[PDB]
Amino acid sequence: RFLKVKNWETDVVLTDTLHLKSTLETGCTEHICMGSIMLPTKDQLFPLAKEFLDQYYSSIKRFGSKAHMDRLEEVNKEIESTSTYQLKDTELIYGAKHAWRNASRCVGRIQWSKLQVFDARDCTTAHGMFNYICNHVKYATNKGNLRSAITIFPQRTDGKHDFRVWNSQLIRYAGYKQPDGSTLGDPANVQFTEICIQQGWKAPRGRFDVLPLLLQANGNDPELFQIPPELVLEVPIRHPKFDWFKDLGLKWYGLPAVSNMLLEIGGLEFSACPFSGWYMGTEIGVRDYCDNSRYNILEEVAKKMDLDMRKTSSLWKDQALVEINIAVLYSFQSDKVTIVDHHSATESFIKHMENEYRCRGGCPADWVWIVPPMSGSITPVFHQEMLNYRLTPSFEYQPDPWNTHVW
Amino acid sequence: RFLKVKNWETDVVLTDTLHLKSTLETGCTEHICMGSIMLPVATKDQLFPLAKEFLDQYYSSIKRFGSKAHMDRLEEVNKEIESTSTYQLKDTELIYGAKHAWRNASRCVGRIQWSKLQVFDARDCTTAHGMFNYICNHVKYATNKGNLRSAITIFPQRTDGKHDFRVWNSQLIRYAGYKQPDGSTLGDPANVQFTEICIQQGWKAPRGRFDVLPLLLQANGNDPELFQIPPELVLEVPIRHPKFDWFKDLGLKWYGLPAVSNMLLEIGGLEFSACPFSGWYMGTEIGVRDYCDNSRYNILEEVAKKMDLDMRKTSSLWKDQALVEINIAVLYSFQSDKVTIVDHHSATESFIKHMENEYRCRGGCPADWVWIVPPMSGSITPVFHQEMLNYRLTPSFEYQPDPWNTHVWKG
Ligand code: HEM
Ligand code: HEM
Ligand SMILES: Cc1cc(N)nc(C[C@H]2CNC[C@@H]2NCCNCCc2cccc(F)c2)c1
Ligand SMILES: Cc1cc(N)nc(C[C@H]2CNC[C@@H]2NCCNCCc2cccc(F)c2)c1
Ligand SMILES: C[C@H](O)[C@H](O)[C@H]1CNc2nc(N)[nH]c(=O)c2N1
Ligand SMILES: C[C@H](O)[C@H](O)[C@H]1CNc2nc(N)[nH]c(=O)c2N1
Ligand SMILES: [Zn+2]
Repeated sequence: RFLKVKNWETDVVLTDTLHLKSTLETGCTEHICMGSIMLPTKDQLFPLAKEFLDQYYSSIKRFGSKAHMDRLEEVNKEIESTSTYQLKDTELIYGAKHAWRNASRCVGRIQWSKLQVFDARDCTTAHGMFNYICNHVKYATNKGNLRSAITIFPQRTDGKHDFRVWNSQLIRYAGYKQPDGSTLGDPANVQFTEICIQQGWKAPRGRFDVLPLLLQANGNDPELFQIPPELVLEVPIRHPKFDWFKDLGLKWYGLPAVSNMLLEIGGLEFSACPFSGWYMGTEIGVRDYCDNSRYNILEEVAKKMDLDMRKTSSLWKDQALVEINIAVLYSFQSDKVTIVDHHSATESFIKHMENEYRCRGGCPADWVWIVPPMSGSITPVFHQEMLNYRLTPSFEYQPDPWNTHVW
Repeated sequence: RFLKVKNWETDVVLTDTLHLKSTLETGCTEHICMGSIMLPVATKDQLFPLAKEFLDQYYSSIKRFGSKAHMDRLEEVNKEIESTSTYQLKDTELIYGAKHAWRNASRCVGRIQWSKLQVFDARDCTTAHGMFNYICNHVKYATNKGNLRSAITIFPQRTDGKHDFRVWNSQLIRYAGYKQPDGSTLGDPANVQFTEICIQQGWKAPRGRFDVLPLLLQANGNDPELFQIPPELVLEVPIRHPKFDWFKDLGLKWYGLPAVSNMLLEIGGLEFSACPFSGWYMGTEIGVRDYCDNSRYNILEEVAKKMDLDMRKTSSLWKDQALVEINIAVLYSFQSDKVTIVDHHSATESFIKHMENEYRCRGGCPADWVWIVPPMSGSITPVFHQEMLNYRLTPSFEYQPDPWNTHVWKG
């Protein structure tokens, strides 16, 4: 019942009771751990709604009060009548903040209660979505002083009338397959880029081409829109020591905005809910730039540094990795665009876990995702035992719309 | 039930069937994952089926399943169990069992090597002095003047749990740690408690930063005894940097032979509570963990100072910069002295090949991602991008409580 987690660096031991309130399954069993797998009716809706309202009314200290019972009866009647229901504004904002709070893969959760929620449930068309999204982008960017936000479009109905952002993030760079056989720009987005071209997008065919938005309103075919360039804040990447660094032609965008996930609140499904915060440096400098299947710039950089690339044992890849990540952080800071380094972000996450353990009785955390992709054991989270479990409200993955959509 | 694992960098998909054989439990449930938790007297009743599963595996491995020799062995073991409450492994079975325990060790990135393990049978050992002799021979053999060879020495199995053989050291070779009255630690802070026990047992501590600990050995449930490994048997490597001439003046060295001595080897239900085993190092074990953990030698600051790094803000990545330099130094120093070491790129690349081989030939490879991924430069190694399945197979190595916690002192 009561589970203990220990930090092996500090000997601090926390007791987890919050896991007892988990409903969804992990992928694991008593016989197998799937911890490193990336992807492991009227009757159905009422217990889900009730579970959500009970936690809501408990959060505002009105559990078992009249307003609580009343809301439950009101929902019960709407469910029996329409087969669904509508969240109050207060419940939508609570549900969204809590889905972030419950995101076990997110190191940035110390910030969870400072999320600006934009209710776009009154949206009906792709142009309307474009508008809400531009508004989200400008608000969140805030001239480089980034603020966390989520925009929430209408909830799923019959499943043939879904709102979807087809982009994986609101702002991402194009990827093109080449006559050479290699890839110009971002290889992660080769397929999406093709679809955009297939939809009529005139591709500049460069290394850092901001992708158009491809927006699906109410089950209809999606539509292309160019985000106003002045709304897309970008950072040229230079190094505080190396004068040649700027010549690599590197830049990245300031706003990380996940747009392909599904927000589940009290059994209601929000299939278009783009949300955004600000970057941890390693997401760009380690993953975006140095993954072999991404920009893969390690060879180039270590070349310019005149390193010994003969043997893996000179740690040429590791040396270059560090300089690149220094550059990313230096650039964003120099341009006054919010960014956090992995030391600061992980330190804050430990403080957050501590807060959550004493205030809420736990914090679901996925160690495989929380520990940064460089310098793991020099960050405090490496030495932190974590319990992973699934609480609702939540953000979930969903299939890429092009495998689902019927044209 | 077939389970797929994908490499997200290469798109290679593998199918696991081996996990079906798994009997033991993980710590996880359908509702909770304990994948990052460090630690999530047997009767005839339970012993014969444990013996049977094991001998079934063994006789299948040698292509003699269902043979007369297979059947006669099961009968002989069954008879030995009913008569004596336990049984003795043949030498061939002990070798197979020890190799399999390593093969099954889900936290071990070095398992490509599993079939080359030198097994030393020390089941005729009776005293601590006998243990010390077996251990010196293991160290000399394994060390091989820098050309390290993997080995394990297996002392007599548990009987009633009151006559246990134990190596009280966590590793055969490790440096003393000394807590000072001002609250600082001299040497390795990981070994302060064990160092105290040694001193109480009568060890005269030289009180330096890298004193090789004496062996503390327990035979047949008796009180443990102290022994100094001959220094000529302990290969050490002074750490220097190929470019930074001041690195040598930090005064760092490490030993060449990593030899775990506190785990329990389980084979066919028998428990070998003293089974020291050794391989060779992956650099990050020394360079990242032993040197740079805050709770270990903690040299990041001092190295960063000597490199004149900007230490005013974490975002200068001064810790990351120093970290890489230290690890370059460890590898350089070992290679220059012709002492076997593997870097984390090569070891992880080799592990992916091993794992793919295992899936093809064995139907699976249990692996603990949390442990397999190196403690620096995670995602620039191919294991970061490899989905893994963790489950428990026997024969196995298991943790056991530190013996000072459980031992009954005779006096
Ligand atoms: C405010 C600053 C934030 C930081 C520094 C941050 C950081 C991160 C990082 C490093 C990851 C791991 C992703 C990866 O490495 O590929 C992550 C994942 C995630 N984040 Fe946060 N995040 C922030 C804000 C947010 C917000 C505002 C939300 C939603 C309201 C959110 C929800 C999530 C979710 C659902 C995941 C898991 C996504 C997946 O499984 O791919 N984050 N975040
Ligand atoms: C041949 C060279 C070897 C290499 C490079 C190697 C490497 C490693 C590494 C890096 C770890 C992770 C532990 C840590 O970082 O704290 C590990 C763990 C482990 N290794 Fe290997 N190893 C080797 C040989 C062996 C041998 C010979 C055995 C037994 C016969 C073995 C059994 C284990 C076990 C049981 C663990 C888990 C330790 C624990 O859970 O505390 N290894 N090894
Ligand atoms: C809101 C926010 C802020 C910050 N700083 N950071 C984030 C994480 C996103 C940005 N950087 C990557 C990550 N979002 C990508 C989510 N999945 C990609 C990996 C993947 C591929 C295939 C199948 C899978 F199941 C998963 C979100
Ligand atoms: C045989 C061999 C070769 C190599 N290269 N490497 C190894 C792993 C050991 C050496 N370097 C670290 C590791 N063994 C260190 C201690 N292991 C137990 C971890 C632990 C600590 C506290 C509580 C727990 F539950 C568990 C073995
Ligand atoms: C196979 C493995 O689960 C996969 O590579 C994971 C590992 N940890 C990760 N951690 C983060 N933060 N982001 C990722 O994309 C991944 N990828
Ligand atoms: C809390 C966490 O499980 C613990 O720090 C683990 C993480 N991964 C590890 N991986 C290895 N190889 N060795 C370790 O000691 C650890 N420590
Ligand atoms: Zn698990």
